[PDB]
Amino acid sequence: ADTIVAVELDTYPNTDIGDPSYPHIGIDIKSVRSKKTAKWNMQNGKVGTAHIIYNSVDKRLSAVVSYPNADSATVSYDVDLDNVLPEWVRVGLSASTGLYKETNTILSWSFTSKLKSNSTHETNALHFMFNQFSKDQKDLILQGDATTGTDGNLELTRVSSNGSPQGSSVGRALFYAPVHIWESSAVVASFEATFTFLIKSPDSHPADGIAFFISNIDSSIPSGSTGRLLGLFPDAN
Amino acid sequence: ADTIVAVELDTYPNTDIGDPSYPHIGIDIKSVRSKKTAKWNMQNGKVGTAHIIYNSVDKRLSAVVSYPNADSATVSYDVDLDNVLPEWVRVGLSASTGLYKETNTILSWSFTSKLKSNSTHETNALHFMFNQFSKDQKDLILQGDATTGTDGNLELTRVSSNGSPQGSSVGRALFYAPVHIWESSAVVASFEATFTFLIKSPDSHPADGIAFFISNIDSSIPSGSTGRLLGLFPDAN
Ligand SMILES: O=C(NCCO[C@H]1O[C@H](CO)[C@@H](O)[C@H](O)[C@@H]1O)c1ccc(-c2cc(-c3ccc(C(=O)NCCO[C@H]4O[C@H](CO)[C@@H](O)[C@H](O)[C@@H]4O)cc3)cc(-c3ccc(C(=O)NCCO[C@H]4O[C@H](CO)[C@@H](O)[C@H](O)[C@@H]4O)cc3)c2)cc1
Ligand SMILES: [Ca+2]
Ligand SMILES: [Ca+2]
Ligand SMILES: [Mn+2]
Ligand SMILES: [Mn+2]
Repeated sequence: ADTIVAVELDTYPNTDIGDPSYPHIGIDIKSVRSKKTAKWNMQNGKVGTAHIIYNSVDKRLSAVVSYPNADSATVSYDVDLDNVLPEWVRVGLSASTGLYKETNTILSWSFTSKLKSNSTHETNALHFMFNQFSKDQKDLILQGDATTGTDGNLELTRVSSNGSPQGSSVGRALFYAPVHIWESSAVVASFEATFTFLIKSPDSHPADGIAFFISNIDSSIPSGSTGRLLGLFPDAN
Repeated sequence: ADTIVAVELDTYPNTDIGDPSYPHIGIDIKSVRSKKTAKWNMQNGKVGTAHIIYNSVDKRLSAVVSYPNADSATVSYDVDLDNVLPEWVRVGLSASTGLYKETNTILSWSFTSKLKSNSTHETNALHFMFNQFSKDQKDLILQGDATTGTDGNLELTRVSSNGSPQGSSVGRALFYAPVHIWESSAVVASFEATFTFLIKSPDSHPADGIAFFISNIDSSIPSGSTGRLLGLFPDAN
């Protein structure tokens, strides 16, 4: 299977696979069963912001999710991503729906990776910023149901023309270029990701969520990963 | 055939296809016969810097090549790149040798592209920076004789184990991700590229040069484009 590290915005509690009994943000290392979670006071139909940060000095992956004029949710986990990920990865967003559904709409996405060396004292860097997605976005790999260019947005899961989200949907968008995420001859390796999202459930019973993830370059949507597995994992182990 | 826009650092005077008598920097729009040139006091075996700039406000492509403690060479040409290039491109470096030869060593390369909309009043951007090239650089496409890893450098043309450049060589390195170089909904499109290079000829007779180029995404080395064609053009038209 793929190797996945992900930050989940999990809108539906699957208590049979370790979810707490409330919408939560979580850090996922090679399993949908989050190594750490925090309660998330998710706001139906309002624009949210997710910030993800990692640096190789602290070896700590953290995420903050916020809405205007509300308290943040934050979650952190100590992990050395050198022991978890391959040296080269792709970065992406994933979302899914099941019996229950929501818009998984991305309004903007930015990413920065840096390797600062000293032996050869100069830095390698990648930065991308999408504030507008177009109909034929050739620096994105769209998988499953993901589409671009509807009001300049990335729709990770299927939405009908009148704006109704579909059930049993899964879709992902990966940046085209592979990312050099760690190198054992750097003194500082770091990345940050920001996205703004609009999650709207008409039934106000939302599912299943959005994740930022980092994978092996050749990662694809695993068979049967709709619903609780967020288009990231083949099973619930 | 490919669509090419390029800034050439042309070390060899091919006076039959309109080169001047001396090493020159040139702006190439769909032909090796530069639309504009400037004299370049090229220094055998010293590290140089090239800076390339364009914005859609001035519609002016400019370049400056410099060494420590020396007068720059600069060249500009008015051109509307949205009348020349496709919307989506790749960016790269190219070099060649012919009967005469030189090391075509790249020590660093950075690129920034930005599209500023009025729709969102918000911006799409790509930035990469390589200060070190690794043996397996998965965010580069290498074509022809180009290799990475030797002392952390990119060698666009063939060099022997002791640093002797081979003749009749051609090689290119393209950034993996397509770039969105223009869009008619943007109010400003701009790019900049910077690279440092070490061009060394033991015979003290250098050829043929190095170019920064922008092409169609599926561009490859034209057949027979060693020597004066700099790996960019199928002919001297
Ligand atoms: O326009 C000029 N102007 C003057 C000189 O240029 C300078 O001058 C000033 C000071 O010097 C300075 O102020 C300026 O900077 C200025 O630019 C000019 C025009 C042409 C040439 C030139 C011509 C030729 C050439 C050779 C042979 C023919 C030929 O015989 N054609 C066939 C016959 O055609 C005619 O007759 C038939 C039959 O009747 C008819 O059908 C036809 O229609 C015709 O009428 C034509 C022209 C050649 C050169 C030249 C060639 C080669 C080199 C050179 O250095 N080669 C090295 C080897 O190349 C390989 O290695 C290189 C290095 O690695 C690579 O780059 C290559 O790719 C190869 O691999 C140099 C010059 C010039 C000159 C000036
Ligand atoms: Ca869940
Ligand atoms: Ca030439
Ligand atoms: Mn969960
Ligand atoms: Mn020239």
